[PDB]
Amino acid sequence: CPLMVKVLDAVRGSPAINVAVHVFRKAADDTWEPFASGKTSESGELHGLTTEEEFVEGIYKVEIDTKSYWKALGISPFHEHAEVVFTANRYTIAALLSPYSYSTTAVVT
Amino acid sequence: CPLMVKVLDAVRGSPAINVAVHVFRKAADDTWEPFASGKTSESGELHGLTTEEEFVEGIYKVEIDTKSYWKALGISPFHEHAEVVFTANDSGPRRYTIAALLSPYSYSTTAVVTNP
Amino acid sequence: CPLMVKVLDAVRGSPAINVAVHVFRKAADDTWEPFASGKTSESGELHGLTTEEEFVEGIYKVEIDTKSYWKALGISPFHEHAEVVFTANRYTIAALLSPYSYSTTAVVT
Amino acid sequence: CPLMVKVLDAVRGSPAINVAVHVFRKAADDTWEPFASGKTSESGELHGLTTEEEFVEGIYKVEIDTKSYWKALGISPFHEHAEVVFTANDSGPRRYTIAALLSPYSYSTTAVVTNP
Ligand SMILES: O=c1c(O)c(-c2ccc(O)cc2)oc2cc(O)cc(O)c12
Ligand SMILES: O=c1c(O)c(-c2ccc(O)cc2)oc2cc(O)cc(O)c12
Repeated sequence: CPLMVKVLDAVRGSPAINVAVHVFRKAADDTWEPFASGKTSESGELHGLTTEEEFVEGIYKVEIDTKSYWKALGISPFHEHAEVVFTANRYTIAALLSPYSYSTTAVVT
Repeated sequence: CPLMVKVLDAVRGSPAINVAVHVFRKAADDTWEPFASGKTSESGELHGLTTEEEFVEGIYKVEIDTKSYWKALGISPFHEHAEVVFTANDSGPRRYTIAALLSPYSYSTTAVVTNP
Repeated sequence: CPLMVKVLDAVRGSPAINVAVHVFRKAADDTWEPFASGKTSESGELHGLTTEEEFVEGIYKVEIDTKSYWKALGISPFHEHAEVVFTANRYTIAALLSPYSYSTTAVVT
Repeated sequence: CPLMVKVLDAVRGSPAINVAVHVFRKAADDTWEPFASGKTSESGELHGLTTEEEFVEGIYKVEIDTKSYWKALGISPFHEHAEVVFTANDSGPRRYTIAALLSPYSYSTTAVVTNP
C-alpha cells in the first residue's frame, strides 16, 4: 500500500497493539477532512489505509491515539495524541511511544 | 516561566536557532484559539511565552515550524511541523518544558514537567 | 531467528543499507568475544545472526558501525558507533540514526 | 566545563536523578582507561567531570548506568547501560553536552557540541 503506520511501545518493548489511528487530508478550506482510519494489529502495524489512486499529492495528517493506549495500561501520559503532518509528494510512518515522550519517523522508499 | 520550548538539531549537534513556535489553546467551542508565539534563541530556547496567571488549565497545542528551519538550511524535510498537544495544569499549576529533537525525516518530543 | 537488527536513516528517511554490525558475547573474563556479524540489507535489516541453540542466556553487545555509514554519505558524525548492551534472558534491536544522535529500541516478542 | 552529561526519564517526564556515569578514554595500547565519574543531580545534570586542561584529544566513552536507575524504580529494563563513544577535540577544544533520554526498552543519546 501507499501508506503504512507502525507503532512501538518503549515501556514494554513491544508492538503497540490496538492503537487508534486517524488519517486526515487537508481540504481547500484549510480544514482536515477524515480520510481513513484503523487500529494497529498484534504486530503493531496498520495496513490498507488507502490506495495509490486515492492517495494523491496533498498535505496529510495522521493522528495516533496515544493517550487511550496509555490509559488502557494504567500509565498516565502527557500527550493527547501523536500527530504527524506531511506533504505527500511508499510511506511508512513509524512511531515510538513513551508516556512523556514520542518520536515519529518516516521511511519513504 | 510556566512553559518553555527547547529545540535541538540532530544533524549538526546544535540548538535549533530561530525556529518559529506557535501556541494554541482549545476553546469552549472546541476551536484552537491563538495563545502565544515566538522564535527560539541562540541557545535554541524560547522563554517568556506566557505567565502563571494566563496559563490556566486547558488543552494546549505547541506547533514548531520545523519545515521552515530545514528549508533555510537547504533541506526538504518530511514533516510540515512538529506539534505537541497536551492537557496542562489539571492537577494544579506546573512548569512545562517541551523539548524537540529534529532530523530531516524524524523528530522526537519530550516533556519535562515540574512543580514550582 | 532469535536475534534481528534493523537500522534506519533519519536524514534520508530510509533504511540504512550496508551498515556493519558486530555482535559480541561477554566472556567469563569480562571481555567481549566476537559472536556473529553482518551488514544490513537493502531493507536495512540484518537477519540470520545466530540460532536458538547458540543464543544462550548471557550479556550480549551489538555494535553498529554508524561512523562508516555517515562517512560514505559525506556527513560528519559524532559517534564512533552505536552500542547496544543487554542481558539475553525473539529480539529485534532497532536503531534510528542521525549524525549527532541515535536511538535504539528493543522489541522483544 | 568541557563535558556535561544530562539525563531524562521519558516515563515520568522528569530529570533522571542519581544516575551513575562513568567516563573512559582510549589509551595508547587501545585499552579503556578510567577517566572520570559521577552521579546526576536533582536536575539530572552532571557537571564538573573534567577540565579544559585534562580533557585532551581522544576517543572517549561515557557509560550511563541506566539499569540501576530503572531497577531502583522497580523496572527490569532491556539495556545494561547507555554508552556513548566519540572522538573529542580533534578540531580543537569544544564543549560537549551528552544528553540521554531513557525508556525501559529504549534510549536515545544526543550530542550538543559548541565552541567556547
Ligand atoms: O520504521 C521502523 C522503525 O522506525 C522502528 C523504529 C526504530 C526506531 C524508532 O525510534 C522508531 C521506530 O522499528 C521498526 C521496526 C520494523 O520492523 C519496521 C520498521 O519500519 C520500523
Ligand atoms: O539540553 C537538553 C537536551 O539536549 C534535551 C534533550 C532533548 C531531546 C532529547 O531527545 C534528549 C535530550 O533535553 C533537554 C531538556 C531540558 O529540560 C534541558 C536541556 O538542556 C535539554
